Amino acid sequence: ATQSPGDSRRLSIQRAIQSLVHAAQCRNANCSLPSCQKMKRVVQHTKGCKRKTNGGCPICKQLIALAAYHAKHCQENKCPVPFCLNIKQK
Amino acid sequence: MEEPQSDPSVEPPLSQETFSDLWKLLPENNVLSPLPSQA
Repeated sequence: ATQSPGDSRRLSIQRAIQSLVHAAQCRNANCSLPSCQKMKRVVQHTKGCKRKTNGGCPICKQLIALAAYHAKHCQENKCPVPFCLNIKQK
Repeated sequence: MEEPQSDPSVEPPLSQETFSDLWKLLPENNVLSPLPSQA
């Protein structure tokens, strides 16, 4: 009964995570999940820009934070995830 | 406070809450510039 926007927000990132984590782990390139290709487009673009990788873009700013929550819960340095390496490896 | 009540925390989920920003806030036609075997 707790379900609420707060849960919708958690579900919002879960779906983004499902693609971010998957798209950032499944570097197939031909991924059959439109969400992945579009996320790669986002990740592939995220790095393409150095200013953006610094949080310049709301996409990076928000993604870095989203990454912060995931990279935190994940006590293991996944490896393919750029940010995790930047936070956990550094 | 105007009447709707706190909006910063009460954001009507459209299903693309995050997605929205992901591909629509792209600084410019995404860059695929591949990086040399870095990993």
